[PDB]
Amino acid sequence: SDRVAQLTIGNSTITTQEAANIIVGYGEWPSYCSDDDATAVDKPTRPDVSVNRFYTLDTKLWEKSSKGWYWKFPDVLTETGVFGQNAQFHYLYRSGFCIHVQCNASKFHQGALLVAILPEYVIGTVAGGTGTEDSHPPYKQTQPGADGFELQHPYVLDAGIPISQLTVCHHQRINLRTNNCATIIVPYMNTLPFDSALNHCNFGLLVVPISPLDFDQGATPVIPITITLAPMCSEFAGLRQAVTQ
Amino acid sequence: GDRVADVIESSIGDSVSRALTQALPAPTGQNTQVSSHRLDTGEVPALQAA
Repeated sequence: SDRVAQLTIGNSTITTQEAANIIVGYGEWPSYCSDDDATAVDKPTRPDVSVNRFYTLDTKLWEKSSKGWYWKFPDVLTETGVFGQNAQFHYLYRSGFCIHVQCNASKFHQGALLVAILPEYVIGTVAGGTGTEDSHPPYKQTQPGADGFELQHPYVLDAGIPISQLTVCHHQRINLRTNNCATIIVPYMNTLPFDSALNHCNFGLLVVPISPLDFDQGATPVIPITITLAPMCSEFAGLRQAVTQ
Repeated sequence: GDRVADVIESSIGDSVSRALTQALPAPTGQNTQVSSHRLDTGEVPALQAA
């Protein structure tokens, strides 16, 4: 009674037969903002099922020489659904998340992925290599949407911080002998009770193969990874025209 | 020795400063209450007279 899970939120439902468990981030469940903590006087709209539901972004292919990918939140859902219109039409935003990563393979494949949630994953540059240039990353690479961006130097996570110590944040491991899902439930993390979804990204989702995928030819060489994510306890406030960026 | 009524009924010599106001404690900012829609007539809190 642990390797099976049914995540039901809204009009969506994910079944799993080869789960590990559910991680709840920093031991806090997602919630709404108190009256003590709030400052804005406007009454926020709390749409409970039209945005709190599972969305499915795109697929990335785990090849042999794959290095890793990251997805910035909530940039993934600003052009997608009733969530991504309210985020455009409003100035503020506050939601938790339930991330779900799927990678199914046989009992003759092997490999491991680290699926980590790093708050405030600020991106660095190679400084031209020499270290002389104070270069900055482009908007394509800082906020890449739902198609994600691949890491060039995954040992340092493209920020100068090591992959080894990333298990101090939230994480699960997708070991193809043991599991094919990873469920992480994230609360809202910010110094502020509310912030804008289009300028500030609250956290990043790292997917890194620590162990390389291996199979003997004859098997299926195409092993996708699909990110599936639900907002939770979402709140919006400050209504004006729709702006994309 | 006051005898006429034009000096008994007088306010001359009223040294007490009559004020319309009262200073009340405001240690914190004023809190906000929950408000709803109003769709009524007679009461117009947005129309003022400067």
